[PDB]
Amino acid sequence: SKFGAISSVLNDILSRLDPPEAEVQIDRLITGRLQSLQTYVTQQLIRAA
Amino acid sequence: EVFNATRFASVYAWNRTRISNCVADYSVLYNFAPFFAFKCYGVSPTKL
Ligand SMILES: *[C@@H]1O[C@H](CO)[C@@H](O)[C@H](O)[C@H]1NC(C)=O
Ligand SMILES: *[C@@H]1O[C@H](CO)[C@@H](O)[C@H](O)[C@H]1NC(C)=O
Repeated sequence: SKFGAISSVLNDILSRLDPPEAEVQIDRLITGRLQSLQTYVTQQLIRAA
Repeated sequence: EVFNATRFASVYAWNRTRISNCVADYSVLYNFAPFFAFKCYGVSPTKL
């Protein structure tokens, strides 16, 4: 998922933009991935109960 | 041959030279023009 950034492939957006330019896009990716992981773990806890 | 010509058409008819099958070194672009605005959006001049 692109998550509102340049593209979903970190290896490409890192070699395409300068670190400051990618920074913003990298943070967009960071928050998307982290929120998805949090959702997964919460649902797993409910299922385990 | 595009940045050192004589009649850069008018904005009502914007000319277009498709460039392919070559190696692009924009240092000639840098040295052929006293740049005033190089505001790029999809590409970085540092990595081009
Ligand atoms: C542009 O073309 C003119 C005419 O051939 C030439 O005198 C001039 O040196 C050229 N400029 C560059 C940057 O090549
Ligand atoms: C576009 O630019 C090239 C190079 O200067 C020229 O040969 C050609 O005639 C131009 N085309 C038009 C329609 O302006």
